[PDB]
Amino acid sequence: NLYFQHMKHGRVFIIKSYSEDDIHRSIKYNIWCSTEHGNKRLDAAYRSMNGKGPVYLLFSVNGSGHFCGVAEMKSAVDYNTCAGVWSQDKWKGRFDVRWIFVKDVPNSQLRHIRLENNENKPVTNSRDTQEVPLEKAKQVLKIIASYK
Ligand SMILES: Oc1cnnc(S)n1
Repeated sequence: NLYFQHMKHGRVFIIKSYSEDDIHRSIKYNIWCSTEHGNKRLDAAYRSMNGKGPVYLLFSVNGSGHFCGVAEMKSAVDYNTCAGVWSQDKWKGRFDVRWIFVKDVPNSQLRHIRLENNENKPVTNSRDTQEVPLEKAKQVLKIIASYK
């Protein structure tokens, strides 16, 4: 398949969400927020990249048994922003994103991909902002990119 070849330099992260409504707001406005340490993690991966490659985000609603799409981080993290705009006031902050695929891909299509940096646990077992090794990430993205 013809998706995501020549990723070159890159870093990929798992996004776990407790609110579909947050996902929809994120699609509607190309913005996201994570935890305090989630924000610090993605912030570093974004600032250290210096435009030289894409920071991609893989999205899954918790308990949903699927992934729900793919997006690219498009800015650093802003820590002083309007409170209370997400489902919980515990999401303080904002960075921009750009959604690339909005589609549901069942975990049955992805669970045989494992993260050697997560004690060999499957990709579908990740917590929020679990980083993915570039070579397994490429597998995930291509699986989602082309799922029918
Ligand atoms: O459940 C979550 C997780 N991360 N961000 C937001 S806005 N909601």
